[PDB]
Amino acid sequence: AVNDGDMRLADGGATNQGRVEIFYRGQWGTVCDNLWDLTDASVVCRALGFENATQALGRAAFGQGSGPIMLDEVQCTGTEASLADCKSLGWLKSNCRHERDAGVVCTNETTL
Ligand SMILES: *[C@@H]1O[C@H](CO)[C@@H](O)[C@H](O)[C@H]1NC(C)=O
Repeated sequence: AVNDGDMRLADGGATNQGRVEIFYRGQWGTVCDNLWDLTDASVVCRALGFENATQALGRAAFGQGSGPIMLDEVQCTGTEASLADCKSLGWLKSNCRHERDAGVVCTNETTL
C-alpha cells in the first residue's frame, strides 16, 4: 500500500542513509540535487521516522538510481510530511541526470 509522496532510502547500507527515492502515480524515481539542502533532508528523515538529518548529499553519493527524476529544486520549510508537499519545479520536471541523485544521512536515533 504505497501512495504519492511515499519515500524510501536506497543503497545506503544502513537504513538511516541512502539515495532518496519517492513514489508517484505508480512508479519510483529519484530527486535531483539542485538546491538540495539540510532542511529538505530533514523532511525525508523525519518522515522515515528518524529524529533529523545530519547530512544532505548530492552528486549520486549513494550511487545513481534508475527511473524518472521525480523532483528537482526542492525548497522545504521543514514542516512538511513529504517532499511532495514542498516547493519544487513540479512532478517530473527536471533537466538533471541520475549522476545528480540526492541522498541523506539521518540520525541513528528514531552547498548544492
Ligand atoms: C535538525 O537538525 C538541524 C541541525 O542543526 C537543526 O537546526 C534543527 O533544529 C534540528 N531539529 C529539527 C526538529 O529541525
